[PDB]
Amino acid sequence: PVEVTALYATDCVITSSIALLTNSLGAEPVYIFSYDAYTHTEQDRFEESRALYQASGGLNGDSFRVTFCLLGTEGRTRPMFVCRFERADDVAALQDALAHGTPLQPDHIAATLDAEATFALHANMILALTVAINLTTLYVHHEVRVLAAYRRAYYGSAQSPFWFLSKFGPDEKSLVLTTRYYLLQAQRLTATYDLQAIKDICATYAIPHAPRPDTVSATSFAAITRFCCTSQYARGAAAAGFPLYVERRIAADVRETSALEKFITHDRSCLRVSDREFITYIYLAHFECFSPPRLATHLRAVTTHDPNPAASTEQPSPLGREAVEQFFCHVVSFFERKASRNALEHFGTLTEVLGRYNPDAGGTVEGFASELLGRIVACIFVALCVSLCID
Amino acid sequence: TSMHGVQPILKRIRELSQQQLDGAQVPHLQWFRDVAALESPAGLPLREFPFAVYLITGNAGSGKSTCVQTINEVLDCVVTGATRIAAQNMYAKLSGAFLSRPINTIFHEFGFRGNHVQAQLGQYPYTLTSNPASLEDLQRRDLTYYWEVILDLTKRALAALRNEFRALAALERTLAEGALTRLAPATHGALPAFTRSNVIVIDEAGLLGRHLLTAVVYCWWMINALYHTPQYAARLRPVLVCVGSPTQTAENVLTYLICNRTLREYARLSYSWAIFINNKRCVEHEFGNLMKVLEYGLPITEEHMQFVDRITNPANLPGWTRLFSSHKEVSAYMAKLHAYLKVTRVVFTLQDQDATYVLNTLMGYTPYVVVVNYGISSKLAMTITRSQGLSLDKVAICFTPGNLRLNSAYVAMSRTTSSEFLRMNLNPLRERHERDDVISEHILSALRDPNVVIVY
Ligand SMILES: Cc1cccc(C)c1N(CC(=O)Nc1ccc(-c2ncon2)cc1)C(=O)C1CCS(=O)(=O)CC1
Repeated sequence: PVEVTALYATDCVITSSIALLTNSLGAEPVYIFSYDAYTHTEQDRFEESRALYQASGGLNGDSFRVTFCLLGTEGRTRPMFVCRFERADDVAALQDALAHGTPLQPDHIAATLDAEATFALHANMILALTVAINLTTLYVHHEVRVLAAYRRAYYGSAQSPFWFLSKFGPDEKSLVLTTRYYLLQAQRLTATYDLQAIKDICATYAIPHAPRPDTVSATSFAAITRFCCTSQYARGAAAAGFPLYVERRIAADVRETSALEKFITHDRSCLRVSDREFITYIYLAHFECFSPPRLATHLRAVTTHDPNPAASTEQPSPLGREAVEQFFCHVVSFFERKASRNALEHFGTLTEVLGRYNPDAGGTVEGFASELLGRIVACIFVALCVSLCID
Repeated sequence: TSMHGVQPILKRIRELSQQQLDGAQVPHLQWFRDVAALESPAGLPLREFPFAVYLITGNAGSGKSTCVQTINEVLDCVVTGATRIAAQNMYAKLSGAFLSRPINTIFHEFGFRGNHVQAQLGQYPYTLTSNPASLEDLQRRDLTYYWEVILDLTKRALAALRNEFRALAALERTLAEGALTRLAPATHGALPAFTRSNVIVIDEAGLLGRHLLTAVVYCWWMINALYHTPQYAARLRPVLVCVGSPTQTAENVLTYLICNRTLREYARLSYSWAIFINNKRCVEHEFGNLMKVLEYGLPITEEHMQFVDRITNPANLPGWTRLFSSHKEVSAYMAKLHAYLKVTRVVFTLQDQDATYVLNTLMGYTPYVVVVNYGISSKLAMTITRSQGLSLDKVAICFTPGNLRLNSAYVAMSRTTSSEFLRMNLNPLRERHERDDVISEHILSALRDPNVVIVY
């Protein structure tokens, strides 16, 4: 029984789901935008996930349990209904939907719907709405209230494809991997981070890219399922190794950040120095630990080229070791003659500019002095870059 | 790369929002009763309203908006602002990253309304009899100073059967246990969002009154006690995430939390305070080092001075805003810009400023100025007190002698992104300037505390 958690989409989603579960009318074909796959060491996880998927075909499983979830908090996703596709036609339909992207017709959803858990995860809210009024087939009398209740329960259930494209990045890899991982596997599997963190991690997941046989790009929910499901990133080694790479990158960044922060705090809480030197130390240590060149070096050290963890093209992070040559404060201050030096290589004199102008004795001393231009007066102490005691 | 210094923040807030209080410690409905009908603050009984505080400090553009996004993406909370502009700003910021709910003001929640806006606050005396600072007395005087709105809110809440949670609890007792009341907020939308979560993330919390933290805690416990919400039943305490800049946002929540001696012990700021020292606004050497000095109270040298050595008449300064000191000066500049431009030979004229409109986007009208119809805001000049909390790129500061502060200089000079679009008058630095060393010294001492975490 392979477990397949799927975030579906419709052309309202809540009304379609309620109609589909009740007895049917309002049943719109669902669009499996993101689908999960798991069954009950890191290499073993990679091989299991890769064998569960297939390079040529889809999910390799004779029996499929497919939980359908929407966006909202019960948890980023919340189960909406549960279906078991065990019949051969059901398995074929699921294979053609998860891989090719064909939407599931209402008849397949109704026939494969497992009433037990599907209504066991909703009888609580059915009783809640019954108490509010004082199975869910009795919503004909009170229907808009039920609609509002499921709108509030599943926040983000009804969203536009433009929303998905804007949130989860414009790129193929970013879209598929960030969406699937962040929305489903973060809760399923640690890595409870922000969407920006997942998008940046997927950005440096430089696995070999191959152009699609045809050139298409994502209006309304008619195309994004085919855009995402048939992509080479949602199947095989990429899908098998993306969570592993996210975990490895998170662990590496956390260990380097902690190693830097220990020294940063220790050599900050023990300085018996002036406030100016203290601020200089803080802004020098933050530059020494997070310089754009050093951050780029760390990113190129932690990036991988192959999904398989066995290859492990990632190199050890040199950020801490590079910071060692500067964090030697065992004891013009040492912090100044570093800060200025530091600033020069990353930013930009009176003598040279005066040599360029060859105004002390020249005619230009009065070229801006007597020319008050009508502002104020004290003239040729209300001193005169004029009118001082402007920018 | 501030995505990894935020996970200690997440851990600490989740730990602080999970601890359960004792039954004898949580407030009970009887405390709100007989105080709702009480007339004078003198009859206020000594009662404790437990609460927890997490603080995010820093300067504008320090990444202080991404932490709110993370909190409202992995923790259950209600994002709330001191003003509507701030609420809209974080709504745009966070709804540009993930799902967002309409961020209501601290006025919309908390029960605050239009009639509550106008009140004769502060006309009730209070003498601190005990040891100078104690939680009982401080909360009681915060309620005393803000008594009119608190009294009206309690009367409205208790006067206006509230079985939304109790009916579900009765059914769970008959049957399920502590699982059906969690779906109550999703069934009845009329409920305040303070019922849904004990964490209220506040952005620009330094603009809220010193007295207003206790009022928010009081009315939150009020809604929690009348409605009998599961967080109140399991004895959860408020965990307000106050995000703001004490050195810029100006007798206020941030100052009350940082400077008070006993709130630093009860709330334990040392273990629940993060300092952000990044600044995405200014990215250049000189200006960056001067803002430093202006925020941390560093000694004034002769380089940062002279750095500032490198307006009233609109004759030739098109497309700039002016930050006058007093409101009368702003009204005068409105009387001048809408009079000189009358005969400029993009304006031609026709309530928040003095009046007459300038057509610089205010371009057309028909009345329906392009709308609920003709009241709009003129951003051409605005006062230094209100200058904070906004984002501009055409500032032209107009300091005056005699009342020249450095905190105001400070606020008015960092509103712009680049220093090239900066114009001024007689210099704030040098001359006679008044300094507030308390907040800068407190921030520096916090920076020398190993318990707090700092994130770039
Ligand atoms: C700290 C840092 C880390 C990594 C990379 C860089 C680029 C830097 N920055 C930028 C910086 O400091 N910006 C900033 C500006 C103003 C404020 C502020 N606003 C109000 O009050 N304060 C706060 C932060 C530097 O400047 C370096 C340059 C070399 S250095 O001088 O040795 C160390 C600091």
